[PDB]
Amino acid sequence: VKKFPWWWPFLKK
Repeated sequence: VKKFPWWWPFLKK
């Protein structure tokens, strides 16, 4: 489910 800005999709590793 979407719950990111654009740069956060990053902050998951």
